[PDB]
Amino acid sequence: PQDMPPPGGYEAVQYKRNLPSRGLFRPRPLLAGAAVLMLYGWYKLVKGIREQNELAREKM
Amino acid sequence: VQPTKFAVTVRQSRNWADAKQRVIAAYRAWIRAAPEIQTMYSIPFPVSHIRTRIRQEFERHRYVNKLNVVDVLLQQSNADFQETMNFWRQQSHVMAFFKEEHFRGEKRLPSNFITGFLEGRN
Amino acid sequence: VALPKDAPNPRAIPREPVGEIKQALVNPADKYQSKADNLHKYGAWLMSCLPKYIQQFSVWKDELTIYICPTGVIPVFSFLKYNTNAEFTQVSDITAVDFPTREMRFEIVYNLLSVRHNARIRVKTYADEVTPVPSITSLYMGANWYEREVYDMFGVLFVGHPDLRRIMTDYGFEGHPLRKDFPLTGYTEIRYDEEKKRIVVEPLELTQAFRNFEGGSSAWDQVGPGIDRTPDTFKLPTPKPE
Amino acid sequence: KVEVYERIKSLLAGFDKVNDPNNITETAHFANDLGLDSLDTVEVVMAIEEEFSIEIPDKDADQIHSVDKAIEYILRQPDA
Amino acid sequence: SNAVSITKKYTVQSTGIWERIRRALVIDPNRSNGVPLNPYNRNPSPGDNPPLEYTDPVTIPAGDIADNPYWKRDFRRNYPRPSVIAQAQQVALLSVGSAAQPRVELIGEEGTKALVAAEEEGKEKGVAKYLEEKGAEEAKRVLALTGGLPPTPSGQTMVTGQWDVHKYGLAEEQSYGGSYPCRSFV
Amino acid sequence: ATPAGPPPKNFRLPPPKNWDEESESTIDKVGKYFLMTEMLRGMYVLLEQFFRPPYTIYYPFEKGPISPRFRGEHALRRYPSGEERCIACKLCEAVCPAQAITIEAEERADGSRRTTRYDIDMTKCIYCGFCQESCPVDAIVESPNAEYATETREELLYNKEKLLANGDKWEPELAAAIRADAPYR
Amino acid sequence: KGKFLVPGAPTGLTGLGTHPSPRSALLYLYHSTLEKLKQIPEHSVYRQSVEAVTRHRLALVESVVPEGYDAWVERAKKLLEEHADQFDPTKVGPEGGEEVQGARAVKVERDGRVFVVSRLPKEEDERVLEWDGEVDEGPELEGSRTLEEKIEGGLEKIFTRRDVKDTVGRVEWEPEPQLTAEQVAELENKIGAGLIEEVIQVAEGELKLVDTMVKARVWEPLEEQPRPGQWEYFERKP
Ligand SMILES: *P(=O)(O)OCC(C)(C)[C@H](O)C(=O)NCCC(=O)NCCSC(=O)CCCCCCCCCCCCC
Ligand code: SF4
Ligand code: SF4
Repeated sequence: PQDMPPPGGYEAVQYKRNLPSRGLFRPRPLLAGAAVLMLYGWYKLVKGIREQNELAREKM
Repeated sequence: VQPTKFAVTVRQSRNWADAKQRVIAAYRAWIRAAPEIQTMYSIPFPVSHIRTRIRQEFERHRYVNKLNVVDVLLQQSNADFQETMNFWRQQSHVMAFFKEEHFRGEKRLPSNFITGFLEGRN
Repeated sequence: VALPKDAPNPRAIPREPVGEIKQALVNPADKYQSKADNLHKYGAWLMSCLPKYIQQFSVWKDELTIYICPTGVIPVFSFLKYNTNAEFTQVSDITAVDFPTREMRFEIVYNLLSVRHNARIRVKTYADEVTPVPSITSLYMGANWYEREVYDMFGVLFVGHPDLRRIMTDYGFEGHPLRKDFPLTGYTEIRYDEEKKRIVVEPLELTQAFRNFEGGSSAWDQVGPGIDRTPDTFKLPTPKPE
Repeated sequence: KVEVYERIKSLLAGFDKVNDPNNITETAHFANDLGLDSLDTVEVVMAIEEEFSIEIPDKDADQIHSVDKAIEYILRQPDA
Repeated sequence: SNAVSITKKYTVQSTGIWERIRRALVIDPNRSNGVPLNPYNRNPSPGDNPPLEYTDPVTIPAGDIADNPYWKRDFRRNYPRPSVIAQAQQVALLSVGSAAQPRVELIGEEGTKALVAAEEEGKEKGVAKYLEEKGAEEAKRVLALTGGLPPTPSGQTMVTGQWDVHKYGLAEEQSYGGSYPCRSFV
Repeated sequence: ATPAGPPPKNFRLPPPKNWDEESESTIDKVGKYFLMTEMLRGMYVLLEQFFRPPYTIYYPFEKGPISPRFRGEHALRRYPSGEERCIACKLCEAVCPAQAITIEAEERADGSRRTTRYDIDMTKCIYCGFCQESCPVDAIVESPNAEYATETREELLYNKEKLLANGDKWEPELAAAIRADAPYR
Repeated sequence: KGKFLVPGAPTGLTGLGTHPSPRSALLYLYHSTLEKLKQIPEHSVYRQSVEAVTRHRLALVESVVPEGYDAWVERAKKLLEEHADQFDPTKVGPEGGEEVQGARAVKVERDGRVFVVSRLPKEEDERVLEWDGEVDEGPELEGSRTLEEKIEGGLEKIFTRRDVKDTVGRVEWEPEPQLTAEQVAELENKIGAGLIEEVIQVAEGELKLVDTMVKARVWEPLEEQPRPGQWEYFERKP
């Protein structure tokens, strides 16, 4: 015979746009995530510099 | 003019008086441009030698007595002039116009019957 | 390899057998007779509206051709551009054909498109070596390069064209290659010369000459005269008997 | 002026298309007196344009047909 | 949803711990990697397709041995000649009508000469002169041929059964929706 | 622009929306701008490809796929007895779109119709298969070979000796390719 | 809200914006066409064809009336008579005057019907406009000037230009009511030739066409007969 489609017909294939949204790129959790790192970092930086400042007192 | 540097809109000549002005205008632009043509394509000839070629080109068509044919020759002259003054031609194109720079010479036809016959149709 | 669970082998599905295939005989010209009358009527109306310039029209299958004298090029294309029943607002193509047996050897062919009416029209005029044609650049911007191509290949002047120069051939090229009398390989050829240290034009010389098998054309005509398909609304009446 | 004429002789006498030198005058014509055809005249005005380093318009060039006409024309032009 | 299942897309899949890793990290787990499967893709090679299986098909009207004379299916030699109308022919078509619709009776004698009169008149005076002598009524008659209004150019699609324009309309499904400046026309 | 008839339903776009009327919150709008969300998403796509198998094959140790129809280097073929298949019909010389074939022929010493010259200019040939389609005896064929680049252009002017040697070397491929595709020819 | 289309709003076809007063523009164009066709003979089919299409489309444009048109027309007609010097082109020019900061308006006559063309200052941001859009003609010529350069500097404009606030003797032109968006769609559904903006474009082109046809006299005998064999191809003899 000849190259023919299957008797049922080939199943439908994906062609419509599929770029689904994901939570890893929504800005609201990203903004919350960035704020926490900055807040945590400044908490550690206040404690760090205050300690460093006390070390200069002892050294002097 | 408007489309590109030396672009001349195609127009018919109204009469023989109109045509003669264009022909003299075309010759004037050509021999005026001869100094620039030399230095622009680094032609190994003097402007005198180049300007002689311009006159001979205009003299091949000196005997034309038909107005429509003149319009065709005028359009060709403008097209050649534009593609020369714009650096669209290359040195190979302009140099090929000088018949002396072919390695078989410029006298590319036999002088008389017996020279062509002895060499074999030129 | 790791296969997909729901993607079975598409070659492994047996195909239903095929037996006695039957295909009807179709004349492809028959489907255009539905509009044959309308195309003649449109051509006739154009001739009535512009009788000073339209010499004839022809209808082949769904293609309407209009034949005009060179002087009417601007008026005719203005009408085809701006008339409410002719909104051929695009120039699909402009080209030329050479017919040395004709006194006006050059046939100029314009193909137009009307998106509004979903229609096409052909306009033919004629020209010579020394007889120009009006440029339609003032009506169609797209026409600019098409007319340069016609001028480059055929040597036809378009009066009113801005910047009519060569578009395809080399600078300083001599001749118009689409003329029937212009030979296939032309007159000259180039090479690099090691003395001049540059490219040089020289007379053409072929290591193997072109072999033209045109003489093998059939000694018998193979197509025939064809079939007349003029509609009845454009054929003359006939006298009844007695 | 007179300085222009002495420069005018410097090119017309050097021109190889003159019928006979010393035929130049203060009012000689290229065609009638000097035997110059159309294009030889076009070339002479172009040589004068080079000497005074001033471009000459085509209409003005058509007006120039005599040695005096050129001498008058160059004086009117500011550049020289 | 837009996506088809990765389990139906003819590409190498991940397995075991690596499929769970893939479904946990990628942007869309239904997206294939474009690697074709070796047992299914070009298997067998076309050079090992059994030659005896393929059959060169013949349609029985064109390929019968009994009832197909060539001249009945010789559609090349039945090509339509171009139908040409000059200014003389249209004047005749205006003066005496057509074979589908005549203008006068034209019955036998005195009509054959009357018909040829409409031909030589068409040759001598073109369409313009003919109309000018006859006047505005003839002009209305030319438009009366097309039903009063001037005709419209024929369309180039016959999907609806008649030659017409294609009726472009917005598709009920916009692929970009409205978030982008591109509209789907059906 | 639009087709004749009434305007397509809803062809006219609604009027533009002002900044005030945009249906998207400021925090989301400011966040995407400063965080470059869509650029981060595009970068994440590359990492997904970074861990997918590459498509590269290691040529010349591995080769890409070709079909029995593949059009490569020309060859002249024999019968199983060793007689030349070519009978100088000149069908391939006539059909050749590039005029790449030159043939001369007379009667052979035994009176057989055979060629004396069979040249193919491989620098004129467009590799279209028309000669192979026109040959009534399967004499001229294109081999699957494509790896025959040469140092000089003269090496690409094939005469009858070069072509018959090519057929002798490539015959089992030539027969296999003919075997697979002859049903479709 | 969406009752009236917004002038300048994109239609969908790039560079084709929504028309400011589309119904009156069509009336202006159609009437201008019929008047311009009166210089063509009556036996020209070209004239007979354009008339049929235009008078038919004209009838349809008149078939759609903006709400409150009758109320507007009485006052607008009443306004022309009492202030004719304000709108006559022979006095203020075809553009309505040299004042762009102000509103201009000119009465015009076509095909036995009268139209008023109006021009308005472009709505521009106040942060960027200088002197409320008044045209900058450079500075005045100070110093020691000849009379000639003074006249070349438009000194006579001092005696004829009007301050933009100066509206003592003149009146405010009131615009015609507009067709609604519903009315525009149903009208162009009647014409069946695309969007109202495209239909106006076709009317503008058709108006332009008449001048070419008259200058070419396309209704007279064939200009050049086809010489024998001009249109002979390779057709076999039947
Ligand atoms: P004078 O009386 O001597 O002559 C005046 C004219 C020439 C008008 C004749 O008397 C005359 O009647 N001629 C008949 C009509 C005529 O003039 N024909 C038109 C000819 S135009 C023409 O020949 C254009 C050629 C231009 C060629 C220029 C040089 C070639 C290009 C390359 C330049 C060098 C390389 C860069
Ligand atoms: S190769 Fe084949 S087609 Fe060509 S001459 Fe030989 S037999 Fe004829
Ligand atoms: S492959 Fe095509 S071009 Fe090459 S020799 Fe055969 S017919 Fe000629």
